[PDB]
This record gives sequence, C-alpha cells and structure tokens, in this order.
Amino acid sequence: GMFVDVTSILIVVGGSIFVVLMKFTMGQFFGATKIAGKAFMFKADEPEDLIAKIVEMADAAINNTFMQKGIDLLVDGHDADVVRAALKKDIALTDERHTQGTGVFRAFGDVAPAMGMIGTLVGLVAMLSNMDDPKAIGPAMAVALLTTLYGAILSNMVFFPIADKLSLRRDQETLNRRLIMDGVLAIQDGQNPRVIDSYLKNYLNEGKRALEI
Amino acid sequence: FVDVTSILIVVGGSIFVVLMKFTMGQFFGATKIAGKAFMFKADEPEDLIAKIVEMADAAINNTFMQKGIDLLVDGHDADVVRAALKKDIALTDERHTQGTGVFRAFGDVAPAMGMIGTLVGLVAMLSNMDDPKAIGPAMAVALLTTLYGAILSNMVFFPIADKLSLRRDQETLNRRLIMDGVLAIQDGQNPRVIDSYLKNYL
Amino acid sequence: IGMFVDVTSILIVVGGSIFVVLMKFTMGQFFGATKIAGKAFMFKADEPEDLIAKIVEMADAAINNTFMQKGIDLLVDGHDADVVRAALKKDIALTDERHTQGTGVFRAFGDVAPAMGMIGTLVGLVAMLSNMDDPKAIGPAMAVALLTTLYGAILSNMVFFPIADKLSLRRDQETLNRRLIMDGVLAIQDGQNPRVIDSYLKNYLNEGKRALEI
Amino acid sequence: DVTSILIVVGGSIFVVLMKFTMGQFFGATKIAGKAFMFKADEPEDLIAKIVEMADAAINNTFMQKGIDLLVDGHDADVVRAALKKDIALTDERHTQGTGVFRAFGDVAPAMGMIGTLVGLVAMLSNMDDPKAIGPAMAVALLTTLYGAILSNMVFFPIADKLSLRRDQETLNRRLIMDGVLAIQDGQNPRVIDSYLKNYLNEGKRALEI
Amino acid sequence: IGMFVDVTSILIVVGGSIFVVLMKFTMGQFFGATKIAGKAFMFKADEPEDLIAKIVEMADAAINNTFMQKGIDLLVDGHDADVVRAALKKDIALTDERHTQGTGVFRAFGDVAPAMGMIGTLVGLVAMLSNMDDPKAIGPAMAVALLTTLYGAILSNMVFFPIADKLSLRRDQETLNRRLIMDGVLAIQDGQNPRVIDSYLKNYLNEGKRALE
Amino acid sequence: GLPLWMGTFADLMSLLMCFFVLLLSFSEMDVLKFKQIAGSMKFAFGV
Amino acid sequence: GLPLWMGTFADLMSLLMCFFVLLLSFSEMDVLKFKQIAGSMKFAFG
Ligand SMILES: N=C(NC(=O)c1nc(Cl)c(N)nc1N)Nc1ccccc1
Ligand code: NA
Ligand code: NA
Repeated sequence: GMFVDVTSILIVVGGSIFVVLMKFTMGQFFGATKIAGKAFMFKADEPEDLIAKIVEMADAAINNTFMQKGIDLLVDGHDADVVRAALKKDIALTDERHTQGTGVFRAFGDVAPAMGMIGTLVGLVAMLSNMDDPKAIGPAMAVALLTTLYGAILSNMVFFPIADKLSLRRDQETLNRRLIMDGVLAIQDGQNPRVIDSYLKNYLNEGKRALEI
Repeated sequence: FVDVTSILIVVGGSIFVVLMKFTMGQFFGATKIAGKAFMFKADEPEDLIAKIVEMADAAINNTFMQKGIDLLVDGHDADVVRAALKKDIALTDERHTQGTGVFRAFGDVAPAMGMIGTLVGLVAMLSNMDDPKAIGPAMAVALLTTLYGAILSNMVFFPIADKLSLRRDQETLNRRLIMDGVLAIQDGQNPRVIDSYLKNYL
Repeated sequence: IGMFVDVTSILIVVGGSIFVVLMKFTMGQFFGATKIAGKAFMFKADEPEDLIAKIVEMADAAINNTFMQKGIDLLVDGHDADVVRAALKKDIALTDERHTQGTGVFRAFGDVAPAMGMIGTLVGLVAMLSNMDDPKAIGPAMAVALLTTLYGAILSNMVFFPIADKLSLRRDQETLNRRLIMDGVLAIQDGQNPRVIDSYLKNYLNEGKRALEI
Repeated sequence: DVTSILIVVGGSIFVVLMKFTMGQFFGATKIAGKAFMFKADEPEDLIAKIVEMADAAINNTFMQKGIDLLVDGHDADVVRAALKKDIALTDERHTQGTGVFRAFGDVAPAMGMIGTLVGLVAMLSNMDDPKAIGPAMAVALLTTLYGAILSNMVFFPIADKLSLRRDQETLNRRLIMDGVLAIQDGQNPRVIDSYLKNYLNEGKRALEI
Repeated sequence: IGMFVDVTSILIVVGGSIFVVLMKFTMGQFFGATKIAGKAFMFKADEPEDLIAKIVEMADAAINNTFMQKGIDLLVDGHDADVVRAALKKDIALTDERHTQGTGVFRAFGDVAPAMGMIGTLVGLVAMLSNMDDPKAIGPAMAVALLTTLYGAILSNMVFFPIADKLSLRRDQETLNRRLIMDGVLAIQDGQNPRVIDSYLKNYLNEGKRALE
Repeated sequence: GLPLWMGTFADLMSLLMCFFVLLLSFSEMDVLKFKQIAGSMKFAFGV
Repeated sequence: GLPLWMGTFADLMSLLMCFFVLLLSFSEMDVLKFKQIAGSMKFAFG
C-alpha cells in the first residue's frame, strides 16, 4: 500500500537530491530554499512606494533593509564612493544569490523527469519480469506510473515555476535596489525632489511592465 | 472527441503556470498584440515610402509616421528625434518579444500538462478499475488531454509565436524606414536621393 | 498499396501542415515557393565553365541564360555602368531572397509535418481505444495511427527537407552563376581581352561547400 | 545483470576511445578518483595561512611551490606567469575530465538501447516458451535501464563533481596567487584580507550567507 | 526470406541515408568526405614531439612533412613573413574547412540514420498490424522494423558519429601540427635561440586533450 | 532540444508497443486473474 | 537536439507499453498460434 507511494517518491526525489547534491552543497541547497521561501511569502515592495519614501526622506533632509542601510552608512560615511561601493556590492550579491537559487531549482527540474523515465524503465523491468504474480505487477505498474507523474508534476508545477518566480523576484529586487541606490545618491548631492522624480518616472514601465501599457 | 474537463485541465493549468511566470496584465498584452498582428495588416513599406515622397514634395496613415511629423513640426533637433524613435522601436521590439515569450511559454506548458492530465486520468482509472470492457474507452478520454496539449502546442501557440516574431521583424524594418524618412524630411533633401538611400537598405 | 493508404490521415497531415504554414506565410509566398521548387527540380543549373566559354566567345565579338539576355539588353540600351550594376545586383538579391524563402517554407512544412503526424496518431489511438471492446481486433486501428505518423515522417525526411536542402544547393549554385555573369558582363562593358579575365575568374570556382571537393 | 553493465560500459568505452586515448581516459579516471576520495581545502584556512605568512614577513602543495618560488628570488611577472600556467593547466585537466565523463554520459543510453535491440533480436530468434517471453525481454530491456542510470546517476554526476571541484581549485588558487603577490609586494594585511573576504563571497558560495 | 529481410533493412537505412545526404551534399563532397575518413583512420598523425625535434634541428642548423616542405620552400624563396604567414594560414584554414565539412557529412549521416530507421519501423509495423492474418507477413515485417531500427542505432552511434568525432579530433591534431609548423618557421626566420623556441613550442604540448600528466 | 538518442528510444518503445499489440492479437481474456490484478492495483494505489 | 514532440511521443509510447503489459498480464496466449508465430520469426531472422 504505502510501499508504492514511498518507492515512487523515493526514486524521483532521492535521485534528484543525489544528483543535485553532487552538483551543489547541502548548505547552498539550504540557502536556495531560504531564498525561495522569502520570495514566496513576502511581497516585494512596490517601486512607487519606494519613490514616495525617497522623496519624503529628501524633503525631511522605514520597513526596508536596503535604504535603512543606506541611511545608516550615510550618517557615518560622508563620502559617496564608499556608499556607492557598498550598495553596488550588496545589489550584486543579492543578484548572485537569486541567480544561484534559480540554478538550484532549474537543476531539480531538469533531473526530475530523468528520474521519472528511469522509474518507468524500472517498473517495466519488474512487471515484465514477474508477469505471473498479480501481487507483483500492481506495485510495479504503480511505481512506473507514479514516478512518471511525480517527475512531470515536480518538474513543471513546483521546481520550474519556483525558478521562474525566483527570476522574476530577482528582477524586482534589482529594480528596487537600483531605485534605492539612486535615491541615496540624490540625498548625497541633495538634488531637488522634482528632478529625481522625473529621472525615475521612466521606471514604472520598464521591461515586463511594458506589456500592460 | 470533445470533453470539458480535459480542455479545462489543459487550459486552466497552462494559464496557472504561465501566471506564475507572467503577470496577468502581461497576458492581456500578449493576447492583444497577437490579435493585432493577425487581424490588422501592417502597411506596405512601399506605401510608407510613397507617403514620405509626398510629404517631401509638399515641403499620413501610420502612428509612427504621424508622431514623427508632429515631433518635426516644432523643430526638434536630430538627436532628440533619433533618441525618441530608437526608444519607441526598442519598446515595440520588447513588447513583441514579451508576447512571443508568453506564447512560447504556453507552447512548452500545454503538452507538459497534457501528460500530467492523462497520467492523472490513468491512475484514477487504474484505482477505480472494475469492468474489462471499459478499460479501453476510459484511457481514451485520458488521451484526450494529451491531444489537446499537442494541438495547442503545435497549431495555436507555437505558430502565433512565429507569427509574432515575423511581425516584429517587419515592424523594426518599417520603423527604421520611418526614422530614415524623418531624418530626410528634417534635412529637406530632394526626394530622389533619399529614395535611393532608403532603397539601398532593402 | 491498400494497407498503406488512408484518406483521412493524408488529409489531416496536409491540411494541418498547410494551416500552420499559412499562419506564418501567405498564399502568395507559398505559391512562389512551389514555383521555385519546381523550377529547381526540373531545370538544371548551368555549369560555370560553360558560362565562361560563352562569355569569352561573346567578348571578342563585342544564348540560353535569361540573366545574360537581360545583361546584354541593358548593354545594348547604352545605360551607364552604375545603373546596370544596380539593376543586376537587385535581380540577384531578389532571386536569393526568393530561394531563401522557398527553403524557409519547405523547412516549415518539414518541421510541422511530423508534429501533425503525432497529432494524427493521437487521434487514431483515441478512436482505436474508444472502439476497443477486445484487444483481439486492434491491428488495423493502430495501423492507421502509425500510418499518419509514417506520412509525417516520410514527408518531413524525404520531401520537404530534401527540397529545402536542394533549394539551398540551388541557391549556392545560383549565387555562383549570377556573380560570374556579373563579372563577365562588366568585362564586356569595359571592353577588355578574353584571356585576361580568365586568370582571376577561376580563382574562386570551388568556393565554400565545394572546398571539400579538392 | 552483469553482462548488461558489461555491454553498456564496453560499448561506451569502445566508442569513447575514438575521442580519448587510453592515456587520457586513465588520466580522467585518476582525476575523478582524486576528486572523490580526497577533500578540497577550505578557503578560510588558506586565508588564515596567507595572513599568517604576511604578518610573519605548509602542507598545501601549491602553497609550498609558490612560497619556494618567491623565496628563490624572481620578478613579480615571472611568478605571475608560473602561477597562471599552473592554474590554467589544472583548469584544462578538469575541463577535459568533465568532457570525458560527459561523453560517457552521452554515449551510455545509446549503447544501452543498442544492447536492448541486440537482445530482442536474440530473443525473437529463439522464441520457445510464452511464459518466459516476459523476463527475457526484461533482461534485454535491462540494458537500457543501466544506460539511464549510468547516464544520469554515474557519469553525469562525476562530470558535475569535476566541474565543481574545478571551480573550488580555481578559487583556492586565485586566492593563493593574490596572497603570494601581496606577500611579495609587502602590502598592508588589512587590504589583502578585505580582498580575500570579498572573493570568498562570490559564485556558488553566495547562497551560504 | 531472411536474406531478403536483411537486404531490405540495409537498403532502407543506407539507401535513404545516402539519398537524403546526396540532396544536402554534392556527390564530390560525399566522395571527399569518405576519402578524409579513410585517411584519418589509416594514417597516424605525426607526434608533436617529432615536429619539435625537427624544428629545433633546423633551428640550430642555421625531411618528411609536406607542410614542413612548403614552409621551408617559402623561407628559402626569400618571401617576407606577411606573405608566407597569410598563405600558409590560408592552407591551414583550407584543411580546417575540409575536416569540418567531412565531419558535417558524417554528422548528417548520423542524424538521418535513426530517422530512416524510424521510417523503416513505421513501415514494418504498419505491414504487421495490417496483416495479423498470416505469419509469412508478420515475420519479415517485424524483422524489417527491428533490424532497420537497430541498424539506424548502430550506424548512427558506432560508425557515423564516432567517425565525425575522430575527424574532429584529427582536425584539432592537424591544426596543432600546423600551428607548431608556423611557430617553428617564424622562429627560424627570426633566428631565435633554439633553446627558447624549444621550450616555447613544448609549451604548446599542454593544449587541448593531451593533459595526461 | 532533446537527447539525440530519444529518437531511438521512441523507436524502441513503438517496437515494443506493437509487439505487445501482436501478443494481444491472439491473447484471451481471463476473469479471475483480471480480478486479482484489479484488487492488487487498488491496494497499491491506496484505495 | 530533437523536437519536443519527440519527448511527447516517447512518453506516450512508453505509457502504452505499460498499458499493454498490464493488459497481457491477465490474458492467456494461444499455444499453436504462438508456436507458429515463433517459427515464422525464426525463419525471418535467420
Ligand atoms: N527515431 C526517430 N529519430 C529521429 O527522428 C531523429 N534522430 C536523430 Cl539522432 C536526429 N538528429 N534527428 C531525428 N529526426 N524518431 C522519429 C522520426 C520520425 C517519426 C517519429 C519518430
Ligand atoms: Na509515462
Ligand atoms: Na495506463
């Protein structure tokens, strides 16, 4: 009963995990898992709200780690080059983490159908071998079919779409971080809010958001 | 055959995965551009060349040409109009590549969930498998899912992707023609030499 | 033979391939492709050596190839070299684009023929299993499904892709013949000797796909 | 069972030997073994040793070779050339080993299927008992299974592991080259530590932080 | 009947492969590609150690290899380095293009062979499934299908694709050979130290596939 | 795209499918073994 | 590579393979018909 379900999930998920652990390390797999969880349960801050907070701060002179780091390095580091270097490094690092989480889940989605095909080969082998015990072809055919189905479902409805959501979230985080870096530069040189808003207004429809308009 | 649950499985799931891939506003954007590339024929480049010659002789049907004329009326310099036209062309190319990505993505996901749906139908049949005479037809309905994905993969979504690629190529070509005509008009040069220059590009 | 022929299968394959091709090509471009395919498959392309022979024969004097007829007609007309060159180059580019488009149409046909073969065999397996009361009689029913698959395979591998490849070969031969005709017509217009052009004209006879031959 | 893996690996080796000689094939197996039974050295210990040598003025073979080359007396560009050549040689060996196991992965399923087709020929040509038709097929089909396993679960995983080990050695050796250059030029330890800390947080390592 | 089956399967596979390749490639191209495959399988490329030895021998001197003969003739003929370099680079490019095109012919064979094997199995299975009424039909039909598929697999994997691979390996070997020849002739024309050029040519020995240390 | 050997894999699977269609062409129904298969499949598939 | 319908085709073919081995696992074959099938195959293959 439970043996065929656990065997199918074992072949598929265990094969995927073995191949990916030969590809990535356990700590890096855990890091990618954390990134996916953060991208799937927190909504990326809207850029328009980011511009609103940027102009509010400019006129004055929370709830966002990056700009809080910018204003903390602003009160201390008076030069703009140290802040620019740190901010670009953080943006590049986050881009790297998202790209590599994408890589981990694309690897999972690439390998899982291969494990489904190996599973149906194993089921064919077992039930072509027995062919005489009814209690022996049932589990075998179930293993074949369910390994194929789990490969298909995990590949096309979990791992590939998690990778695509991570790519989308990487683009959104890149945009938000670039806008916050621009705002920190604007508060560095004390630019007027109107000109910086006009300089940022070309970002509300940039790339994907160009289809809606 | 026809079957409501099977087409529902394919279409709903394809939309579901593509929605995790693309926002739903982008879904309308791609569908609308596919409709416009199917039902509204893009004007012949020769007709646009004829309109360019007529305008040069005097001193409009396309939005691009009309906006170029409006930009040249108030005497915008060469650099600003060149930048605006290049941005518009890259914007159109981006929109077309996004629509092609949407329909290509539908192409990859439709048969994947055809296989998902037929496997689900087959495990359901084997788990409720009583009558011998019905093992045949039941799996038949299961194949109905696969077939639909196949059709949608090969007769609807992939051809629309290729049609959008073709339309995009022609649109960038005609809009390059339009920027050249705009430059010639703001130059005020004679029609003959500018027509030769544009004919050199074809 | 009777067991290898069914009208529903051929109708499915051809209708669907034509539909998918017409969503990416027009009826005019498809007709042009068919005409170029017939012209390439019925009228062979002249060996270049015969072109040099005719060129040197008519150079000192200063007809089967229509491009050479156009060239000599423009030469007799008295047009300046710039316009003659422009018109001839336009003709070569038009022929090259037409041949590439014919290759594209037949490649699209060869790409979408086996896809619709799989669609047709899906339809056939649907019918076979929907009329499956006993696996005793499933031979011919499965056979017609395999038959749609085979029609797709044959049309893709032995008709449309060979026609596309033959059109690429014919376009390479056409480029060679057209450019040799260009050089010969230019030499005739200048009025030079027949021997002098034969020194540089044979240097690039085996260009590109003929480089393996030597 | 045994004859099936024998056929798959024999056909794979036979076809692959037309691309890689027995010398190169054994070199690839030696590289794979050395990467599998040994552990790569963590860059934190390398950074510690580099900063220790920099403040002062080793088991690691590249470290010993570089330190000896720099204490022998040689221009900066000469040590740069030697270190770059060694790093590139190791990179080339690892890429070629990845290529050998990738080629084995590409060829294994095709040879599994060839073995299966040969088995089916040998079975249909000696059909005697219906109840034993099944397992006979199962044996022939068995070959195909091994191809799949050897394609996805042996040869391709070793190709991935060699790629990973290659990145690890390239990163370690780049840290070594930078540290040796800093040792020669007498740089301040803080800037070199900053560079090493920056380098340790790029690439596939970035997910761990 | 068995001999008829073998003839028909060989005919389907090999004749179809030949016909489809002949549309793609000129008959002269096919003949030359066969000649190059034979030459690669029949002659062992001269080891780069021997060429380095010969190069240093005429390096400290101030003959078998044909390209060595051409380079020596050009160096004696008093032709400047640009003309000699360009001409022999043209010759190297010609041999590279030849080997690439022969690889293409055998790749085309290895692509079309399983396609024709599938055409053969479709034909054989259609014939068998139409003719469940007699053995005299299904025997040869199944034999045709299986043997045409097996021949497709074997010719594609163990003949045509590995011949393409051997041709590409020989192309790399001959490119290394003639690049060594270029370096040696140029070093002779400069007249540099035999030891320095010896070491610098030995430097090329660690290129591509020969990392076996 | 796909592995180049996938063509031969579909070849092999189609050959085996048609071989099994032929083996069904002279196969006969059994009721007790059918019920045994159905019951074991029900137990494996968690019903 | 190969077109994606090749993967769809291989998946469907293997799925029918599983289906038909399931069907045969509960079907009994003829004896003389199978012996004559085997004889024809043996004659055909050599
Ligand atoms: N078995 C064949 N194999 C190939 O078609 C194939 N193989 C290779 Cl290796 C390639 N490069 N291109 C290919 N078209 N599949 C198939 C053909 C026609 C119909 C149905 C299935
Ligand atoms: Na399956
Ligand atoms: Na099933």
